[PDB]
Amino acid sequence: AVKIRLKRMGSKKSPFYRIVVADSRSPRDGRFIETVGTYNPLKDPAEVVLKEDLVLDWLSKGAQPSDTVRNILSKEGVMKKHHEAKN
Amino acid sequence: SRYTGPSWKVSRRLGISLSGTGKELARRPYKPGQHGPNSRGKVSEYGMQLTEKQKLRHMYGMNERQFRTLFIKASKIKEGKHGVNFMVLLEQRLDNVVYRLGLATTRRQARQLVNHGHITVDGKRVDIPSYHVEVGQVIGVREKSQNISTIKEAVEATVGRPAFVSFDTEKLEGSFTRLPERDELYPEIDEALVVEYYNQ
Amino acid sequence: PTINQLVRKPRKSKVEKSDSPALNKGYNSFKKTQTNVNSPQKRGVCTRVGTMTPKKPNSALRKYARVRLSNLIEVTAYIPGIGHNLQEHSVVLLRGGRVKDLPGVRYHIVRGALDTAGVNDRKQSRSKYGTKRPK
Amino acid sequence: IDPKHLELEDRVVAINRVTKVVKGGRRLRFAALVVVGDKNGHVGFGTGKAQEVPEAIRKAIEDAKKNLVEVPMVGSTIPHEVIGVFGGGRILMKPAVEGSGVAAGGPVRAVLELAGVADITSKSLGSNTPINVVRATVEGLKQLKRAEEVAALRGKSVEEIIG
Amino acid sequence: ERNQRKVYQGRVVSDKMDKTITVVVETKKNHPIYGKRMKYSKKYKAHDENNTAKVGDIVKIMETRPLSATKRFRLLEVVEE
Amino acid sequence: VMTDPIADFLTRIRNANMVKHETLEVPASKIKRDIAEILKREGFIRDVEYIEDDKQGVIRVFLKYGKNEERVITNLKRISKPGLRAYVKADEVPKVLNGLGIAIISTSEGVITDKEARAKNIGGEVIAYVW
RNA sequence: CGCGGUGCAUUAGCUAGUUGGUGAGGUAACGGCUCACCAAGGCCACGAUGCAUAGCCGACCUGAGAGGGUGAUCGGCCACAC
RNA sequence: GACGGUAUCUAACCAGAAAGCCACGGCUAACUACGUGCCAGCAGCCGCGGUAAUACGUAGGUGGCAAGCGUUGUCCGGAUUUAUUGGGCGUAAAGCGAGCGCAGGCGGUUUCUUAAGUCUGAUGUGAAAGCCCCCGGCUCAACCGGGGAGGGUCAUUGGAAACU
RNA sequence: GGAGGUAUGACAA
Ligand SMILES: [K+]
Ligand SMILES: [K+]
Ligand SMILES: [Mg+2]
Ligand SMILES: [Mg+2]
Ligand SMILES: [Mg+2]
Ligand SMILES: [Mg+2]
Ligand SMILES: [Mg+2]
Ligand SMILES: [Mg+2]
Repeated sequence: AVKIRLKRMGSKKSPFYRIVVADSRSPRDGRFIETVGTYNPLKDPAEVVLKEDLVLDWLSKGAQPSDTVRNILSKEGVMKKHHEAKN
Repeated sequence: SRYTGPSWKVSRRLGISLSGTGKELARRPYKPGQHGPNSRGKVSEYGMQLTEKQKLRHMYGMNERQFRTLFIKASKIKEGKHGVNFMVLLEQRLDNVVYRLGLATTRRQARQLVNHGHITVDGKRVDIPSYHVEVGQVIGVREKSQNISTIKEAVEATVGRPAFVSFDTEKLEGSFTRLPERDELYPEIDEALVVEYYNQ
Repeated sequence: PTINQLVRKPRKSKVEKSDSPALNKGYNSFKKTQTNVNSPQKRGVCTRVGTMTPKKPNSALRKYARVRLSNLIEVTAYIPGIGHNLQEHSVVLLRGGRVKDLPGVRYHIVRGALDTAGVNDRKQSRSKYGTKRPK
Repeated sequence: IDPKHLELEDRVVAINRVTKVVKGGRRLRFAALVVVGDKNGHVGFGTGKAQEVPEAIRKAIEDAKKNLVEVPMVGSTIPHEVIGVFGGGRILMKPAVEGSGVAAGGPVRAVLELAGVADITSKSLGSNTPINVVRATVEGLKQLKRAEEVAALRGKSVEEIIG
Repeated sequence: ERNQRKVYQGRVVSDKMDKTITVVVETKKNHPIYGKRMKYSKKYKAHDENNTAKVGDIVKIMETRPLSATKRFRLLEVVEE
Repeated sequence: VMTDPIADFLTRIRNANMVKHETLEVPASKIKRDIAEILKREGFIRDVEYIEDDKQGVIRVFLKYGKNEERVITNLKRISKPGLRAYVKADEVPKVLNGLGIAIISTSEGVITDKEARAKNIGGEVIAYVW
């Protein structure tokens, strides 16, 4: 399935993540179509960067995020906008 | 690696007072060894180049690869003169900052203070004598370590400091106030010879 | 040359080659072929140990060993230093390098590796010739 | 063309111990090549011979003073690229950027440091004979030109030429 | 409006075949190292609907699906006998 | 034969310049006329004149010397030999001697200098440098 | 499908479902992909065929650049699973 | 929360437990003594050694690097030593013994035409990572991350046509 | 004045 998930980067014991649009068939780090932001919890809070337009376009086109990405997009208000646009 | 060996031996090979004292040249201004005082023969341009390079890394207690990388990072600059920028980047090392501020008598003493952690930058401990320093920062002795008698002796035995620095004794904090300058550095060195050396 | 000539036949470089072809080859017992492998060192079995007379400006007894390699190429090497524990059938390790005295010796023997004993009472240039420190 | 009223300082390229042969063996002499200049444009070279190093040096200096030439400069650089040939010694010299320093390892480095060219890119293509490489060097520096001279020849203005 | 599939102009060299021909293009690439403007006589097979084209005649051909194993191109014109 | 009359023209100029002759005559063509006019109006030549004769228009040149002795031209060189022809882009336009010489180029606009080409942002065939 | 990237001519000829066509079958689909039938065409000195070698690429090392050499780690395409 | 009671921070203590490798005739920075006596041995090249060895071996001393150093093997460069950039053929290597000519390579002046080559505008793509520039976080650095730049004898369309 | 033709010798140093 087409999905919106996050891939691992940075050194060991100091992680970092890029939100990415990946099929479930591809690897954790491998094929992707588009990057729409990035993430790390290494701050005292979590810290986030996002590309609302493209991520909402993929969600419309049929994407299916993971749980933690759903949490992030909730905090950033994208899931709510997608819901509204479907209403 | 760090050099635990004699100071005067190096200084009197090179034919220069590194400490600016003189007694690393006084009474014996000739290269070490039992072929020291006798008639040295001619010497080559490669020898002169190597000697100039060794002057600097023996001042700053540095390693060849650190020296080379710092040379390359100076080469990456276009806004000035090459070897002068090299010397400035040497000056921006806590080993030399501690010395120029009069907070220690020797660069070895200074490196030991830095690494043992008696010094701060903007209020944060640093055990890294190679730590680069930008113009505007604030070096500061550790407020617990201000009680050691060695540093107080070294600070109250201070001759007039350089022009490119600011410093207070009660606060034991100082900083650079300039790039700093070239001519205010040791003019005994010919940086062009280092340039030709590492142009190879 | 004209450019037409340089297109009809291009510049074909001066072919190069090694000072140690024996090290640049291998052997698999299954297919039994020279496998081309760039190996710095090799193992061998001394098939003879002897002395040779060097070229004219020099005069000496240069100690050599003819050796049977892992790759079944038989090779003449030099026994550097002063003294050796070597005999026929003595396992030995070989490195590259000419011996400018005799022509037919493109190789050297390594000390402190295998059955080759370390040199005895060599204190300077000691890694070379392979003998542990005097404490 | 006059060494008078100039602070010419010298530098020795090489001393080639050179022999003549006689019934009584070998007559060994020293031949020296010296390059002298003022680091303003004016530079020359000289060949000396003698049974003594300093005597041949003196003779070569005194012959170099009598054979000077002036090189143009542009911010411690030459104006344009040039190829100098003199019988087996090809040297190409390019105008380099400022701060890049000299690119040579003697004798060309000596010639150009004495002439006052602080920043240049050079290369010895052919032989390595110091005499002929130095001669090809001065031949190239003679091939070189001045914008004012070329513009006064052509009639066009300086800006009208460089564009 | 939709895309446009590739087209070439060339010359005929053989018409001994039914419903088909061979066509030659004659570009000129520059030799990659030495830079000389070389010839390059690429050629193709074209589907003729009616065996119209004649040998040594200029022609245009557009690509299409494989009509045979060799064929990939479709006749369009006949220009200079 | 004359497989390269442009280079023959350039070399005839060079030869006369080396012997320090004063004038030249050449079986001309329009590209030679263009080059001669460029040299006329760029300062490497004093004067140039035409002659119309039935086989082919002759063109005669009157060379230039700063004195009786000094030369204005030093040497020329064709690059499109033509065995290897030199076409170049507006960025790859050469700069003969950092602007103390001139490269002669033919472009869509016509036969022009590196000045005009590198200004207009065009390129074309290079046919001659002039030191 | 265009174009491109390795050595040998002490390898000059190669192919016969091979080349094309009329039908039929067949595949997710085009077409000799396959069968019959008709014709003898088709490829090549711009290097076919054969022999050897090799996974290709982004990239890596070097170099003034042109270029050379490599294709380990990471990613992409391919191929394989005694 | 496997890592993990690890990172990290605090305090007590000991200079105390923590430096070697290669080279030193020239190319190449670095010199003497003793033994040995074309033997032992050294050697990247030139070459040292035959009773006074700065070249062997040891000792002292010095120099270059430094938790590494040296050596082999491989690649590049220097090597313009396969020269497109960027070489040559009288004597050094090399002009076939000489000619007739298929193919190809090249080709006089010039009008008109085209536009294959060439030049050129715009659009797209050239994934990410990496090189490079500006930023920022790891006690700095390596490293890590963000942003940008560039990269195609690349492709479509649209013009010129001086030159081939 | 100049051009074309008309028996052995050790090795190294
Ligand atoms: K493979
Ligand atoms: K020794
Ligand atoms: Mg190079
Ligand atoms: Mg020396
Ligand atoms: Mg030794
Ligand atoms: Mg002795
Ligand atoms: Mg010959
Ligand atoms: Mg990329």
